[PDB]
This record gives sequence, structure tokens and C-alpha cells, in this order.
Amino acid sequence: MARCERLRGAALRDVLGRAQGVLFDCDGVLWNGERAVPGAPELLERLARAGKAALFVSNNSRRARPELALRFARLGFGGLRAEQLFSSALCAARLLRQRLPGPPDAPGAVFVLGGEGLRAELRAAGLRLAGDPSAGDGAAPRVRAVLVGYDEHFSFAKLREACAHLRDPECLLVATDRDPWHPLSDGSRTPGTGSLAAAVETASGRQALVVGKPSPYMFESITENFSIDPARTLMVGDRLETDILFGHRCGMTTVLTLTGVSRLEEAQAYLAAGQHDLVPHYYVESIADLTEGLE
Ligand SMILES: [Mg+2]
Repeated sequence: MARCERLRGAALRDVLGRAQGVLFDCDGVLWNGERAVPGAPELLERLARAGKAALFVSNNSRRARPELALRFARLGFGGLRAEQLFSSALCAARLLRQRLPGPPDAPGAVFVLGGEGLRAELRAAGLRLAGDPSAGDGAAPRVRAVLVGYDEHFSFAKLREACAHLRDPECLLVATDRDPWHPLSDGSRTPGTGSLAAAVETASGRQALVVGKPSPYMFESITENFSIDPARTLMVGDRLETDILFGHRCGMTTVLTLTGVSRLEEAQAYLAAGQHDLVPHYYVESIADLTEGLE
């Protein structure tokens, strides 16, 4: 059970040693905006050398996987497979693929609130999108899902159209994630998908199926590919309500890093109130502190 203990010394060598793999959130963990966390690339190197699997889990739905993978090299994390990176955009496409309720002849079109990167991910999964060029000579395909992603061009009209589609109770409502906002380099903040999801949910009177963290689906999507043991896996993140909760639901050992959104103070407060799902097992100032555990 989570005690929010600072991970160091003997315990750190025991935890890392027994760990068969590490799942990393990206923003606020590996980097902050234009700046990599010093020692983070070295940690990933040593993990590889120690035979421990590193996987990456991001709620990003703004860039498709190939472009998202570019950030790793850009910020000094070389030698990484695209297959190591899991994003809400990627997992949302796969979930729609699995769940679109249309007949095999026409599984249904997806109405997307989001950018070109997200649309690219969806098409690559073989998904038909509303707004795409119609066949012929032919009507517009029936919309069977609304997907809410990070939409920098969100609008009242798009909100209204989303509601029109959701008038059909058989139409799915899916959101890539529920992150309410994100910190920017200048200290400001940008609205998150969670804020757009709140509007669609409220206007339509429906609850969205959430793909990304802290929903366990992305982990199930990871197990789809690799065989990993949650009991032997670390989940490292900077955001309590997203990353740590995620780790708890998946049965992973959770590590909060302090280089991101959440503060030690919040973690300790949750512990006081006895909300153990939001309490990390361990914390470190930055993931650069984990490296000594590999000796
Ligand atoms: Mg983060």
C-alpha cells in the first residue's frame, strides 16, 4: 500500500532490481517543453543495458505516433522504437476499431473533434471519418461515434454538431483523455481535452468513454502487444490524478516525480485523507535519482 516514501539507497536498489520494466509518462517526467530533464536519457540507457523494458504512455492526441516519436530524438532520447510509445490517440483509434457498432458492411463514421495528427492516427487504423470525401455519387455515412480529442479549433458549432450526432443513443461518445489543462513553458496554461469533454458531455447529457490515463484501457492496449507483469512494473509520472491513479488501477508500483504538475504536498494530503488510489508508492525529485539504483 502507498506510503509516498522517498525512494533511495537500499530500497531503490531493491525496487529497481526486482522491477522487470518501467512505464514512463512523458511531459513533466522526461522533459518540460524545450528542456529535457538532465540525466533522464542516461537513465533510459542504463535501463536498456540492465535488460529492463521501457515503455512510454502519453495522453497526447495532438500528434500521430511517428511525429510524437520525433520529440524523443529532438530532446536527446535516441535509439527508441516507435513501438515503445503508446498515446491516447493511438489507443482511441484501436478502441473505436474494436467497438464501432455498425454492421461489417459499414462499421460507421467517426465525428472527430481534433487536429490532423489525430485524424491521421484514426485513418491509419482503417477508420472512416465524417468530413472525409464521400464515395461517388453517394450520401454521407451514418456517424456512429463522436471522438473528443485535443481540439485547438473547438467551437460552438462543432459542439452543436457533436450533440446532433449524439442524439442517436447508439452513437458512441469517446474522449481521448480528461486532462483539464496543461502547463506551458511561459508559466501559462492551455485548456485540456477534459475541458472540451466536459462541454460535450454537459450539452449532450451523456458520459464519455475515456481512453487514456487514468483509465486502464491503455494498459490493456499495452498487454495486447507485450506480455508484462504489472506486479513487476514501475509506473512513473508527474500527475497524481492521471499517472498515479492509472498505476494503481493497473496494479503497478507507482513513482511520482516532482519535475511536473503535482506537488509532494498534494500527495501527502491525499494520504492523510486515506485516498490511497491517489497516493504514490514512492517519489523522487527527478527520474535522474533512479539511476543510482542500477549500480
Ligand atoms: Mg505528465
